Amino acid sequence: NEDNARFLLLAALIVLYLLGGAAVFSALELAHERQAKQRWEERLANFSRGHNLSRDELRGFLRHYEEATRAGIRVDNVRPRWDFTGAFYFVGTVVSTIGFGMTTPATVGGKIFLIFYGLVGCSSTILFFNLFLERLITIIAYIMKSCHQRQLWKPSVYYVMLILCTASILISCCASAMYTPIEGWSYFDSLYFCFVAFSTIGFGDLVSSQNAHYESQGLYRFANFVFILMGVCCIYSLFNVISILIKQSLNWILRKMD
Amino acid sequence: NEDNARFLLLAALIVLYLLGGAAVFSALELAHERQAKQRWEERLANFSRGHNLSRDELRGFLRHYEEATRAGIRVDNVRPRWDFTGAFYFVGTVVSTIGFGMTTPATVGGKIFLIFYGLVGCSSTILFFNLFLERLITIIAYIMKSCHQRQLWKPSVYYVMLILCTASILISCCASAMYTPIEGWSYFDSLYFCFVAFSTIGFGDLVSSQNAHYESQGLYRFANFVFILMGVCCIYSLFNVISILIKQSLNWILRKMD
Ligand SMILES: CCCCC/C=C\C/C=C\CCCCCCCC(=O)O
Ligand SMILES: CCCCC/C=C\C/C=C\CCCCCCCC(=O)O
Ligand SMILES: [K+]
Ligand SMILES: [K+]
Repeated sequence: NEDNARFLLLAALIVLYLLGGAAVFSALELAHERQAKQRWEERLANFSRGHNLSRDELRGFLRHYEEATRAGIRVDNVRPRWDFTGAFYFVGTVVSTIGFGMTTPATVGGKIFLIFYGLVGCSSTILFFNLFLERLITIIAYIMKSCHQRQLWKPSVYYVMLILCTASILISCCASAMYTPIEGWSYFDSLYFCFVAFSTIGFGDLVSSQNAHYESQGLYRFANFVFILMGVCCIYSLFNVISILIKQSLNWILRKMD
Repeated sequence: NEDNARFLLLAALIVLYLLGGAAVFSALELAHERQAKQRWEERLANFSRGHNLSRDELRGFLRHYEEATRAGIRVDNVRPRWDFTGAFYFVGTVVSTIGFGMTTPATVGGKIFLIFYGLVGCSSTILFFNLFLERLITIIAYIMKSCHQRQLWKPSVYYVMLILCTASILISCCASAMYTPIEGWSYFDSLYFCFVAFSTIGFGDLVSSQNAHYESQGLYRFANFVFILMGVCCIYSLFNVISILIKQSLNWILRKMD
């Protein structure tokens, strides 16, 4: 049946996409990993020699620092993790499935409660993004009909994709223009953070709204909430729309394979 | 219009869900954060006093260790990040949007390439999970019809939810029974990892398949790939099904509000 042929074809194409990506990423920056690890080994050797410290004592101390960093210590001045604001940021990253993982539950009660809270929250949010998308399609259809009348049916998926690309770029550039002066990131690092957050990938190498102090903290936190919400809804809509164009491309490939 | 009333009602309910979660999590484990941070300050003081080291030199050394850990050093013996196997794990976490973030791109070329690779990969995968769900619904309908004939229409959403709960528990218990002896995690930590991976939240506090060596590495990596794939597809299906039951509950609340 054609639905099974589509499913197996898509699985094969995704597996080839993973093998191709793995072949590319290991070529771009395996050299950088090995340089940074060599430079670390040189720094650790210099520290060992300079202070008459054995690698045993240093490995013990660094094991304690690995424990402390999971509790949320940093050498930079970082906001408390489980004040009400930090917990609100945490639940925001759970419920959107971004999961930066700078804050993570540590008690068994927290671990248990997460499994139910994330279970209902993530379902409620995937509902929210589907209602958002249906509203956005309705708004675009209304505007396009008003333009058709102003020149005196629903929009096609390609023009919706071109609209959502424009929205995603405009939000991402505004967010980058906010994070660049406030967080001190480079502009390109802030664009990369914007994509990593809005796609809900969320590695957590960069996280906004973390220093112990900012000018106008409340306004900055509110703007960060608004920008992350708008970005996630726009890029998740873009993912759905591209997924529909992929499905149509698979149906075309299977038709041409007839 | 009823669609706007549903959208605004769901936004209000989600905002109250975030405020309630933030109020709960900050109560469960703010005491643990402050204990672990005090114990760290005590360890750092003991190390400073014991080796005649100033907090300036130690802060410098720890800043270098924060740089080295982002390049993927650990005190434990950890697998190279950007060999072909590590890059395949990375792209697996990008394309599923899990994003554990133990491996992250560091060159500008890697950061650029991620924005296009994740853009097409995540759309292709959200397509894959929607084809998976349509196939699973078709299989459940066929089996239920065969049972109706064996007792000699599509299934209702509630029984699909009860099936997907059972599948998610059975996969999660099998995965936990694999990770517990091999990774040395506690059983409950491995269940929590299973949920955090399968929901695609992916904090990255726990990550499987990371030590420099295992018995039967190839079989273990293959089993880890299979279990994470099956888990993500089952729990993402469960999220969709619960989101439909939420939508029906909102429609009921709006009807009763008439
Ligand atoms: C009004 C509708 C709300 C819908 C919410 C749904 C999903 C949540 C999505 C994104 C929010 C999480 C990002 C961080 C927010 C807190 C930022 C801060 O405090 O610094
Ligand atoms: C056959 C169909 C494949 C579909 C793939 C789609 C999405 C990918 C989802 C999950 C895989 C990522 C988890 C880690 C895999 C590598 C594990 C390892 O190497 O240790
Ligand atoms: K994620
Ligand atoms: K993460």
